[PDB]
Amino acid sequence: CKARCQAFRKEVILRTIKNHKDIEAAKKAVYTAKKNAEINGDLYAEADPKLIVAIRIRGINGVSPKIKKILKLLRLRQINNAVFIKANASTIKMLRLVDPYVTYGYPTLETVQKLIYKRGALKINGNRMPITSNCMIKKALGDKDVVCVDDLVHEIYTVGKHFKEVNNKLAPFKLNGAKIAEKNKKIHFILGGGFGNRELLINKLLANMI
Amino acid sequence: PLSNGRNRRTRKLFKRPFRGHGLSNTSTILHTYKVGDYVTILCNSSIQHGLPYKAFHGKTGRVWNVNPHAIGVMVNKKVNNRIVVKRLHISPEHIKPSGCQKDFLERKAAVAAIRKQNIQLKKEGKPLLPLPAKRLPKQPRPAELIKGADIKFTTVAPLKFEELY
Amino acid sequence: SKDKNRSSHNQSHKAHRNGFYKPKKSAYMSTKGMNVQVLKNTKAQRKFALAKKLEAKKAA
Amino acid sequence: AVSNIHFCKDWRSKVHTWFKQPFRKIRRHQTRVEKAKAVFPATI
Amino acid sequence: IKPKIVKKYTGHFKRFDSNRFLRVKASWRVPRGIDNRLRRKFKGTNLLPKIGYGSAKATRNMLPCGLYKFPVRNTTDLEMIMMQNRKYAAEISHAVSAKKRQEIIQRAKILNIRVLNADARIK
Amino acid sequence: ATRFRQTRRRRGHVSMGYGRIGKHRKQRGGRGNAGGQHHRKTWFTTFHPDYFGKHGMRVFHLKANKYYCPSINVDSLWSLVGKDVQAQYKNAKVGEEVPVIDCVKHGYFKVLGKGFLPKQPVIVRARYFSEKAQQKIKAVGGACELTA
Amino acid sequence: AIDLDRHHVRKHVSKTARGNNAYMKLLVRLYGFLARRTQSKFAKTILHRLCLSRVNRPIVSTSKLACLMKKHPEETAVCVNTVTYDSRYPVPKMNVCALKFTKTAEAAITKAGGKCLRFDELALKAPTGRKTVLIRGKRNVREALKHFGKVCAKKNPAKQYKGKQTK
RNA sequence: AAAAUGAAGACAUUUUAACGAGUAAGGAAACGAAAUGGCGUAAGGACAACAAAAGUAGUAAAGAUUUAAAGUAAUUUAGAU
RNA sequence: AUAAACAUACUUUGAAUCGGCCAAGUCUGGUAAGCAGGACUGGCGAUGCGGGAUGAACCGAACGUCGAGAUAAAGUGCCAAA
RNA sequence: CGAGAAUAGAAACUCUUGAAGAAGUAAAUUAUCUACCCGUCUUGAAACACGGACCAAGGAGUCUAACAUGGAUGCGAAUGAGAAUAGCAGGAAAGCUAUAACAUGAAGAGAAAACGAAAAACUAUGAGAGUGUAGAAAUACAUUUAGCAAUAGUAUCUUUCAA
Repeated sequence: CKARCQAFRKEVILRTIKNHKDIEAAKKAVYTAKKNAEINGDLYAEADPKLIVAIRIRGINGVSPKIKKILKLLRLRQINNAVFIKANASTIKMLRLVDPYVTYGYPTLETVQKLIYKRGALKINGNRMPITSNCMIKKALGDKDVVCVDDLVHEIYTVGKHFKEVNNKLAPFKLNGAKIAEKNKKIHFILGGGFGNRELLINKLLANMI
Repeated sequence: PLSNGRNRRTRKLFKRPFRGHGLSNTSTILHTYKVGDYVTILCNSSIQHGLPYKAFHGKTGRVWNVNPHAIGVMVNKKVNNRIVVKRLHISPEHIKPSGCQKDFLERKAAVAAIRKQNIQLKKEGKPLLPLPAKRLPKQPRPAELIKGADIKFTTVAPLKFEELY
Repeated sequence: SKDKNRSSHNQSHKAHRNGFYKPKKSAYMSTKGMNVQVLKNTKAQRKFALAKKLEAKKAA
Repeated sequence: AVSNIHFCKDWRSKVHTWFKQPFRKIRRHQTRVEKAKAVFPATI
Repeated sequence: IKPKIVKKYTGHFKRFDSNRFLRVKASWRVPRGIDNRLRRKFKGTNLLPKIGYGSAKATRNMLPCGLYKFPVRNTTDLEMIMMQNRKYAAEISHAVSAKKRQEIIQRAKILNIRVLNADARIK
Repeated sequence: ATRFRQTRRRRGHVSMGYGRIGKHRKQRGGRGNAGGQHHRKTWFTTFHPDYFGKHGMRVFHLKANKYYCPSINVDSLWSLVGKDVQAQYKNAKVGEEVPVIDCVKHGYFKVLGKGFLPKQPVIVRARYFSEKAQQKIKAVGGACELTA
Repeated sequence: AIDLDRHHVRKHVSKTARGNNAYMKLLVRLYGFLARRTQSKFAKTILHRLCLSRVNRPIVSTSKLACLMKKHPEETAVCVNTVTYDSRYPVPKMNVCALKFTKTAEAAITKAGGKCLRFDELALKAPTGRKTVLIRGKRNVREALKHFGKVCAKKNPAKQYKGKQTK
């Protein structure tokens, strides 16, 4: 009857063990290679980031026709809507044409977790259903070998082979409000503004926005 | 305010290329266009008979029908809010073989070369080859070491102003 | 009482409400005006295949 | 469809309502009934 | 048992410009004028009846007593709600005389039905 | 049903469904088919191109009773007499009785050839016959009479 | 606010038997419960076609059923529409199931040995649909379709509603 | 919108999700899971104490002045004079 | 690469409208205009709300009825919440 | 130390006010905040633009004739025959019956004489229906069969100088 629930939990525990290995083992090799390069006098070139988290900053009134379409393809159709974007030569260029309406950086694992645990949602049968179990995630994403929520958080973080399928399934998060800028949101973050690339300083803004 | 002439505003659109006057080549009248080829229309002002409309200059079309002295070419023309199908008949002097599928037709050959090996490896039992990797935009570069034996440094600072007069 | 002679203001955002109506794939397959020699070979074979097809149908 | 309607002339004075039709049927039927009575080969 | 009847607006939606003129009655008619101060929803005067004001479905058309209204004209109408005396309350119509009212009022006591007009047309 | 019209739902609207910028003035381009060649030319061109002109000769007193000639195709000849009578004579041949489908009685003069007749001999009696109608009747094994 | 491509309006697909035909309101109830429970695409197809207007339920003459069921001996043709009679060509033996059989089409089918089922008897006999040949008659034969468009056009003209000074 | 249930319950059913500004203009009536929902005036055909006296009315009709209740609203109901 | 099943393709019938005006890291005639005439885009028209004391267009931001919170433009001597 | 798992465990409370009027609602006044004249032409009116002193009653997309699209209905190669007109019971501006001229349609083109349709069709995609395997629940996969509607192109046929 319900003896398969007991066995299912063990598989989720097994997957959480293995999922945390890839994240921790890849973190150790980055730090180990940083120590060996300092001792030998060599230089180290840190790898480029693979994930970009973009937040819509402005409203919907007064958007140029082409920029309006790029935001729709990024699923930033509302103010204070954060999504996870793959970084390559295309989306980086797309995220640059619409800069006055987005602020984006790179998320740490402590930020991917909070967004998905607190503001997570899935599109099942066309309804944006908030995440409340793993049997809901397994039913929607069973064929993508994503049966739990630490399989969903891991795939987003490391940008796996099934990232696009996972990414579109997650609905764009609806976030709170928080102080975006020092001067205002009409100038680049370089000049102490609101939009533009914030790199690892986006985690500070997402902490007050979740 | 302009006029309604057929070839209006053609001081620089129909002007021949610099030091390109006179006769065209001999491969212009010798290339073989078969039905289904992608060719580019390029109006040639040296040959007036049959000059295509100036709005089709540079558009890319599909050869649909090859007539003894003219090559049928169909292109998409834009109207108020709909796209229509235009069916011209351009002499070979006014069109050029488009190489839009230059990249694509070399990917097909690479895949066909691999698939030819997979029908031999499978027959003889060897493990078949994997298909070529797909094209992706410029991916984020990984982390790579830099030796400290062939390195050199140049300090970078804002430059002191030097007057230009 | 003069007036504004012409203005393209808003005439391009209007055309993108109902987007550019592309032509259907049946519009690219018309065989009107094709080579008269090619259209006589295609007709001369379609008649030949049809005659042998209908005869086989009648036989059974 | 191009209209062909002949109402440009006066028509409200050229109407003929058929309200007497229910009573015409009775009036004629009460003539044949009162004609066969006189001599039957009259209505024959 | 009675659920709290919650009202989202306890006032009346009076017609615009009915506090100045007498030919304009106090029954609501939405203004269609181009320069109207109210149909544009100017600040200070932006009161129009919008479907969001509608009260809760569970407690809609419910009297403060907690019972819906059911009008009766004779003693035989009372039998239509003799099974639902906890949901419906009789209310004798305003045309029923002062003799037929004592038949309905007394019968409503036998079937134990609350009557909202128990002191109407008394001697 | 004047409670179903648009006037009963358009009460309270000042313009009454006819616009403020352009009101509902009396005439909107003449009375009837006025302006057929001046300002409604884009109508009698788009929707009635051959409206304006002359074509064909004039028949001063046309006699429409001499152009009257109803036609029945061969496939519908057997339905004049019925489907019971058709089956009854389905095995007849030359020498034995076969029904005469007198078309003129039913109001069909001409007999045209369209579709297929059942494989039974049949007699057809009608005023006018089509060239391919006679072949269809005769190929089945029948006869083609004439009347009047 | 949110920027959407277009706002949510009514979907232009019907889901009930129109009008007040208290017998068509039952088949939709009957076939709207067989499609939901069995989840068979035949019942969804039958339910969907029962909720179409009159102009979208064209008639199927008995000579169309004859030439469509020539190579289907033991099958039950299922056409959700009226079934008229083709008085020019014979009617072989076949089992049919339609919304309405014309008097001469009903007498002709049962005379040759066939059957004329209604749509209730078909659901009882083959609810999921096992030996049925779904049929629907032609839709472009309507005369109103000719006049659509502009007659002046160069590719496909219309047919010029007749009127004054026609020629 | 999608699922569930569905001969009569009732509030135009139950669950989930997204959405809701707007002049000109459109959304006729009926359509059980309803192809928008309703209020009001007058007239006509029916229904209105179902055990053979069957809607209300000289134990005070329609109307008028107010007071309270229901409905977001058009408006309805009731008390008193 | 990214987005797309209340997606996509439409068909029939029909209403309103074709007096427009403003902004500009733009242009033409003009000495110049809150002048006249244009190209790309956003708005006012059709539009309220918070801010510029007031303002059709500027900045924020577009609205079912509400309660609690972090916000945007912009401010924190008093009128005036800080 | 200890997740899973096996076995045992624990939640029914207190005070104040109200038929001497609790909670809620309504009316009048005060107090902080908020509030330019309605209808209309207009790019733009609160406008130094026009009508409006107040109240009551009346007051403006209606009727017939012709065509067309669509929603509901009957019948369907027929439909209508409440075309005149003729009968029936009942006394009737209502109801019923009239194998019936004719209207639209079943055949199309041609100015007109003169004519008047199958190769018992072809091709492509296409709606369904079974079977087995599996995730093992819905559902996905593999295979046999079917070709409706629709779109495009085809052969063949009637009429036209021309399709």
